[PDB]
Amino acid sequence: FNCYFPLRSYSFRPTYGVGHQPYRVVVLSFELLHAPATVCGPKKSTNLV
Amino acid sequence: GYFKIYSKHTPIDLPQGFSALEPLVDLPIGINITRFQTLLAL
Repeated sequence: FNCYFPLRSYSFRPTYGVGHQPYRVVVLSFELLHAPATVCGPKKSTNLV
Repeated sequence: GYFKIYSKHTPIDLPQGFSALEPLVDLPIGINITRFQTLLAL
């Protein structure tokens, strides 16, 4: 009484709605520090003439 | 913040001669360094 387990369980089924179906969410967070930046995007190259 | 390490291996008190030290590894550590010590194999 007046004491309930704070973590509740998702119940996902293949017969649920669009707002109740499980969604895999990944949050990409970017930080810039005084440390040297090293996470670069792909670098496009052109053929040599 | 860059850690540069140069090295040179030469087969032979310090010998009297000239030998430049080529760069070996650039380590992007970005920390502070003030003291050091070596390690020996016993």
